[PDB]
Parts: sequence; structure tokens; C-alpha cells
Amino acid sequence: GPVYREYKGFRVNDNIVADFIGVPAVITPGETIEFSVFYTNRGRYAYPDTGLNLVIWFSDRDDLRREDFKLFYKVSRADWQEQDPAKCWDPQFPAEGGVHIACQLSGPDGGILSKPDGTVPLPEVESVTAHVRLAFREGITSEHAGIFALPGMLDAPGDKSIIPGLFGNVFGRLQQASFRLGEGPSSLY
Amino acid sequence: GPVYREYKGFRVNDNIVADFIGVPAVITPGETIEFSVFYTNRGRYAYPDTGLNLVIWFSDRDDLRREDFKLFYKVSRADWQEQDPAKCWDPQFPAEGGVHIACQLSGPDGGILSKPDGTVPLPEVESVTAHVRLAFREGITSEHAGIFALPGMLDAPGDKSIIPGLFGNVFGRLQQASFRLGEGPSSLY
Amino acid sequence: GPVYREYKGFRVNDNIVADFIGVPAVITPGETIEFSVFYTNRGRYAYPDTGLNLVIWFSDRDDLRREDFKLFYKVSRADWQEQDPAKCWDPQFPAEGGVHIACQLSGPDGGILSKPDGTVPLPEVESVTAHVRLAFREGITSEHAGIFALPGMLDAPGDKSIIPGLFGNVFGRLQQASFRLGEGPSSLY
Ligand SMILES: C/C=C(\C)C(=O)C[C@H]1C[C@H](O)[C@@H](C)CCCC/C=C(\C)[C@H]2C=C[C@H]3C[C@@H](C)C[C@@H](C)[C@H]3[C@@H]2C(=O)C2=C(O)CN1C2=O
Ligand SMILES: [Cl-]
Ligand SMILES: [Cl-]
Ligand SMILES: [Cl-]
Ligand SMILES: [Cl-]
Ligand SMILES: [Cl-]
Ligand SMILES: [Cl-]
Ligand SMILES: [Cl-]
Repeated sequence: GPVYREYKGFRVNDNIVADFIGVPAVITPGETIEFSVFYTNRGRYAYPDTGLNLVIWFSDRDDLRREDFKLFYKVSRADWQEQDPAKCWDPQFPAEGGVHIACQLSGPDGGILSKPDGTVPLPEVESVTAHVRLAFREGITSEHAGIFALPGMLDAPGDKSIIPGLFGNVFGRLQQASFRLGEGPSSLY
Repeated sequence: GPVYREYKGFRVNDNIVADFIGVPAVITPGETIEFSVFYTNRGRYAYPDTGLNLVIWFSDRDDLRREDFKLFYKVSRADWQEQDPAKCWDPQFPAEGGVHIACQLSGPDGGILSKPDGTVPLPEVESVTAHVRLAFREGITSEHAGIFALPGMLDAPGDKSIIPGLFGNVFGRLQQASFRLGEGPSSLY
Repeated sequence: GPVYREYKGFRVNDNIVADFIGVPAVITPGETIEFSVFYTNRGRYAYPDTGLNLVIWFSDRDDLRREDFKLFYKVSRADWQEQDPAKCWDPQFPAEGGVHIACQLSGPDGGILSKPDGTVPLPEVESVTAHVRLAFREGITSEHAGIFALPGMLDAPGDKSIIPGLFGNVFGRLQQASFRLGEGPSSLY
């Protein structure tokens, strides 16, 4: 099996990366956007079970909670579902301010990689995609915010997830999308 | 020489990577989008000739053919051209479902890296871009699809392409862009 | 210290990478766009001072100057500012043709990573983002162009930037976004 690196108290395999497609740099409050995000096994070790976690982060206010946004997703060709508030970590508060809400977006991928027992194994070069629909409620803004993709994997089958609400005991390479929640640019000319 | 990995029977140099810009996460049937894709030599071995391949994949149906979409491209500062249906691979039907249509988008880049003999050598840190205009015919949809970038290179000068229709005898790191072909998100609010 | 590669006479740590979000593949002359770009320490060596450099490149004309566009940005949670032309490199003219304008987008990041003395250290896994507003004046176009992200860092505390107008004495991994400046695609159908 692969060897992990230490970030905080967690193990991280950089061979499991993630990519965003279609995240806008400015999101209008109240408006619904759809984007896709996918994690890909760039290593050679096939993980027996995998799922995506998504973290919503505002750097310049700490009142954001899970309830302030709507979140739906679909794992590859499986059906759409509403992201489960109980499958989230509790709000986390960096010492410099802000807040982030970690949301689990795991599940079978429609029988592409997923297996009849419910596991989503990740062989080399393979990938799992989440199509995501996201909307923040009106009246909430942020001037420096991000979505973060955090691949969760189970090192070995019988291992169990380490953070309550999120999938996995080891994690992949964090990928970022920075955005603003508010109004788009005035014309510079 | 450079190091290859064996996937299927093919040699793959991961140092030749690809990036997408401007791929939407939802594509409207009948509508034309333009995006860009470029492959970059992140390694140190200079390849004597290179060209881009693009793969369109539907995970949830196997009736897609080259004819069901229109595809134009332009290599860096060269002129626009229509992609050649004869420079495509035949339909492929993965066991994990669907069909994919592999398309060659090769050619001189307008004299940036390209040479008078038509070759596009790829030195370290250098990159080649295809600007791509894509439209699917009205009336065809997909709920989980991808565009894939597959950089093709000729290991040795005068080597011959190994997959009929596609450029290259060895290949780079596959890059994915997941999307849906259909209607956009309804308002969550 | 970390390990560098030599590109021209400059030292490059490929471990400091950059990502774009929201760069359109086609930019309309005169119009203002907002995108975000961020650089991340994918290595283990914490850099004592870092700042983003942004290169605007036209491959097919050499008359582009800094005066031909308007450029505003904000480092993470800090406020917007107009990019300083005196904090740009002189126009550079590749031997194959074209021109590129290297612009410094440095500054405190709003107290996230930045320190009271003004430096923006970059620990492992941490990141700095620029939100960018860009507009080209009407009447200049380009059919093959790019934005390039070049993380600039200070190897040792108190080091001096090496290229005039740009931040850093060593640099990170160049990241590209290819686009056209002109009219969007006509309908292919
Ligand atoms: C991911 C895309 C990649 C990896 C590239 O493709 C970059 C390559 C090729 C470019 O596309 C240029 C045709 C066009 C140049 C595009 C970007 C140009 C620079 C960032 C330019 C300014 C800052 C300096 C960075 C240090 C580290 C090297 C020096 C010389 C200089 C650099 C430059 O002068 C470049 C070059 O002379 C050639 N180069 C440069 O970055
Ligand atoms: Cl990643
Ligand atoms: Cl790649
Ligand atoms: Cl690339
Ligand atoms: Cl990737
Ligand atoms: Cl990079
Ligand atoms: Cl010139
Ligand atoms: Cl054009």
C-alpha cells in the first residue's frame, strides 16, 4: 500500500487528486449554479472504498451555517440527491476568523466503479464525479470564499471513517476553488 | 530517456499533462461552446512530435457517434479547421457502460514550437493549445459525460502513430472534464 | 532548503503550483471579467515571503502594452487595489513573435497567512489567492493568448526580488490559461 503524509492529525495521499469544472469566480446570492468535481487515482494503489467531501468556507464572516445554503449532488451517472445535513461536520472556526462547513457527498456512482456491496473502489487512473448544484440564500455575501474538494478513502476495507459526518480515514490532495459571493464587477472602462 | 507506465498495452508519460479552460459543467443541446485545452511538458525529455487527442464519452448511452456533434479546433496561432472524422478512433464501448469517440486535434501551432516540416516538438516547460468549438446536435442528452484530453507523442523521430485515427505512439496524462448535456439547474430557492 | 530547477537563469520550485478559476475561453474587448487564481505550497518547505505574478501574453501581435488593459485585484481577504504599472516588467518579446506583460499582484492577504511585518509566508498546504478584475480596451484583439500564473517567492528572509517589477528571487510552477480576445463562436448549426 501507499505511504501517507501528515497534515494536522490526518493522513493524506497526494496521489488521489480532485478537479473542478465550471465553478464561477463570482456567485450571485440567491442564484443556483451547477458545477462538477471529480477525484482521480493518480497513484497505483487501488483504494477499496472512496467518497468525496466538500468544504464551504467564508474567510470574512463566521455566521455561515449549513442551513444558509442549498446543496444537491449526483455521483457520476447515479441519480440526484439532496446533500444530507447530518452528513456534515460541525462548523469549524479558524483562529484568524471565518467559518467552514464540511459536507459529505459520497455514494455509489451508478455501477461504473461502484460495486454491488455499495463500495466505490478507485483503481489506478479511474475517477468518480460529483455533479453539484449549489445556492446560497439571499442576503449572505463574502469577499473571499472557497469550495474545497477533499477526497476521502478507506485505507483497507474494514477501516472506518475518522471525522464524524465525512467519509474516510485517510484523505486525498485538497483542491481549491476561490470565489466571491456577491455582485459581479462594475465595468472598468 | 523518459519513463513510461504501462496501462492496457500503452506507454504513458505522466510528465505530459493537459489542462482545460472554460468547459461548462452543463452544455445545452444544439448550442455551440468554445473552450481551450493545452498540453504542457512538465518533464525534461523533449518530444520530437506531439499532437492532442480529445475523447467524448457518454456513460449512460452507447448510441453517440462522431456525426452527432460538430467539432472545430485551432492549434495555438494557426487557423481554425474542422476536425476530420477520418482522424477519429472508432466508437469504443467500455465495460463500465457507454460509448466514447476519440478525436485527433493535431497539427502545426503557427510556428511557435512547430517546424517547417510540420512537426510540433515539445520542449520542457513548453505547451501547445487547441482552441475548441463544440456543439452537440439538438435532441441528444446525457446525464454523466466527459471530455478527456489525451496528449499524444512520438517517442522517437519518425515513429508512427499506434492507434488508428489518433496521434502518437506513447501518451500523456489523461485529463477529465465532467459535464451534463441537457438542461441547467432549476432554482433551488 | 528546497530543490530547484534552472529555467533560463532562474530558479523554479515546481512544488509551488497555481490554479485558475473562472477564466473564460473568450474575452470580449472592452468588457470586464472577474476570475480568481491562487498559488499553493504543495511542498514541505515553508516560504518566508511570497507573492503572485501574472503574465498576459499575445502570441500573434507585439503591440500590447500595460496601458491596453485595466487590472484590479485583491489578495485573499484584503481589499481591492489597482495593479501598479510600476510593479510590472518591461514588455518581453519572444523570438517566435508576440509580447508578454508580466504584472505583480503581491500584498498582504487580510491577516490569514500574512504577518504584521508585511511578509506573506506560505506553509505547506497553505494558499494565497488573487481575485482579479481584467478588461482589455476596445479595438485590440488576439486569436491566441494566455494568462500565466507565476508564483514568486523569497528563498531566504530579507532576499531581494530578482526581476524588476515582479515579486520574488525564485519562482513557482507556471500555470496557463489560454483564451481568445475577440468575438465568441458563431453557432455551428
Ligand atoms: C505553464 C506554461 C509554461 C510552463 C510555458 O509555456 C512557459 C515558457 C513558454 C511560454 O509559453 C512563452 C512562449 C510565453 C511566456 C508565458 C509566461 C512568461 C513568463 C512567466 C516570463 C516572465 C517571468 C519569468 C519567469 C521565470 C521563471 C522565467 C523567465 C524567463 C520569465 C518568463 C519567460 O520569459 C518564459 C519563456 O521565455 C518561455 N516560458 C516562459 O514562462
Ligand atoms: Cl487535488
Ligand atoms: Cl493531465
Ligand atoms: Cl497543460
Ligand atoms: Cl488531475
Ligand atoms: Cl502551476
Ligand atoms: Cl516581434
Ligand atoms: Cl479565431
